[PDB]
Amino acid sequence: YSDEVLGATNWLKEKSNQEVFSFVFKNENVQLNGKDIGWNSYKKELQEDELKSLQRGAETTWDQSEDMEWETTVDEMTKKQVFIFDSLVKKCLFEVLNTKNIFPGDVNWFVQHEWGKDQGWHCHVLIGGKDFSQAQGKWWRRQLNVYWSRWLVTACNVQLTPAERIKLREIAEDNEWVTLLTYKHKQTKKDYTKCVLFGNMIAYYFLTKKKISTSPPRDGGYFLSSDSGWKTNFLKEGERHLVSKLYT
Ligand code: NI
Repeated sequence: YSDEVLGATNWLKEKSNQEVFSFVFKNENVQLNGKDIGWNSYKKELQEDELKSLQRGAETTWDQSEDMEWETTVDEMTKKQVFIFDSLVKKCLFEVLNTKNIFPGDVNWFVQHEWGKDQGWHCHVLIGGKDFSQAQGKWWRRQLNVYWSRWLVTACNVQLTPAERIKLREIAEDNEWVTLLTYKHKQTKKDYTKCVLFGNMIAYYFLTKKKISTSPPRDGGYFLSSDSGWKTNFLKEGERHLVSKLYT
């Protein structure tokens, strides 16, 4: 019952029923003119001050949440790419918040990097607050995908021609490398944005995942999480499970 675990549990419980959007930031493998662009081909560290600061936050979140009771053998390249994606995902969120003149402190958000059995690396984002309503979900997804595709092309470490960069930009947009949770539907039929409950989804689902400690990553595992209150960021896996247990 550390203050950190209690603090995280209370913070989430107060937001148990706050409706939020659910997004997934991802990428897909691309081959352009024989050039392979994989999930970890975005390793430029761009020298923009905010991005640098966000990347440092991801690094230290990893460092503080690392359990040294057990060894960790995640590839260095994998960690680096995840830290970079953490900074880029957040840059996208903050850019759209700016478009809407939304004060960051009026927003609840949660970010979790994972490795899916089929898709590999992806990043879940829950985000909402008083300035958010369900009808705005589609606009948010479209705007986030604009900034996501723009930053990915800037961060790509593969030498690309201008034609290739433009092609990559359009692929990341057209194939929706930012997805929005909707209710299940038919292809022809309308899709409706499906808001989720912030505290509940975090405590009962995202905090139940197993920590990735190897390369290749365990299917379904998580790398790294963070939130707008810096509450879950530094928690070790065992601490995360204690939060779920106390939340109930
Ligand atoms: Ni996932």
